[PDB]
Amino acid sequence: LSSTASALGKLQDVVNQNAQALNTLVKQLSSNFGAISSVLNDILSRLDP
Amino acid sequence: RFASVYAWNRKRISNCVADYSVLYNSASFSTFKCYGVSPTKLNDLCFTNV
Repeated sequence: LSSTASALGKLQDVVNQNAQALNTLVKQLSSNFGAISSVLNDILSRLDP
Repeated sequence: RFASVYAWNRKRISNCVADYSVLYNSASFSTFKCYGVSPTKLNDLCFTNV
């Protein structure tokens, strides 16, 4: 166990998959999705409601 | 007196406070066109480049 973290690697991989899903949501907020600006506030400040 | 449409003149304005509320209130212009930004918004909004 001390020499290799591979045995606990599968448990770490499950934690990494959960972290990756949260990271993907953060990346999505950056994506414009066809909007002029990705940030909702930037669109609200420059445009009428 | 101003330059032609082909020779359009662009002037940079910086280091000044800009308010569009007075221009909108007068409404001297027959038509107002706003696309990327809008008039009511210009008053509250702060613009780095004019």
